[PDB]
Amino acid sequence: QPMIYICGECHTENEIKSRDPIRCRECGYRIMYKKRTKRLVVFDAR
Amino acid sequence: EFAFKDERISFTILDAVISPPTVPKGTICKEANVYPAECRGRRSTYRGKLTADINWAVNGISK
Ligand SMILES: [Zn+2]
Repeated sequence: QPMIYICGECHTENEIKSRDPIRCRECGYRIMYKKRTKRLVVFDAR
Repeated sequence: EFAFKDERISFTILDAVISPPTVPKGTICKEANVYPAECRGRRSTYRGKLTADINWAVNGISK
């Protein structure tokens, strides 16, 4: 899949490919966070 | 009031207002206002448009 990004105010999973204007494709708010996926990070309990 | 070639151009600002911060015109957006939490996270300025009514007049007649 492409990398999911999340808008700050309306929360739509927008898939920003590397060649477009960055904006949310529902409301148009410009700050867009990045979605956390499954990968293994090992933390010690100390 | 300053001097052109033997006329006399006169300006005055009648009124000046500051608009609350919106997006620039032409922006395809749903909520046109700009809030401070956008301007902190994007590192821009929270700024409002200043505009005024200048009154140009040559040789004393308000034109
Ligand atoms: Zn959005």
